[PDB]
Amino acid sequence: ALQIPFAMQMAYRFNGIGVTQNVLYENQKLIANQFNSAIGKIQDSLSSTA
Amino acid sequence: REGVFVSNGTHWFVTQRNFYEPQIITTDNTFVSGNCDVVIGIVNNTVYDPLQPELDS
Ligand SMILES: *[C@@H]1O[C@H](CO)[C@@H](O)[C@H](O)[C@H]1NC(C)=O
Repeated sequence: ALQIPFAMQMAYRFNGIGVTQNVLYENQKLIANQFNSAIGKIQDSLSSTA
Repeated sequence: REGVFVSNGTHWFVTQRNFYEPQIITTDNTFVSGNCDVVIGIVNNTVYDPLQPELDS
């Protein structure tokens, strides 16, 4: 394993879907809020939906 | 463009991701995307532009 900053890992993941990594760095706070929110939807989804 | 920025402690370089290969950073190695202020963790530097020394002739 090689350490790498997580915002620098997602800039590699965006290149792997053909999106230029400035689309991540220009939107990092927004992308973080969408991921954090989406995990919040998983807590509620699993907490209710047996 | 491809690879990642790094510093040896005093100089800044771009290397390919899977093998250390320090290239001095240029307008060939990089693409622009607006002004600094949106980017978390950006750092100041000089990027070399190979045209400007050639047209000094
Ligand atoms: C960093 O790299 C440059 C070019 O190889 C060299 O001049 C300098 O001595 C290096 N500094 C350190 C701290 O390794």
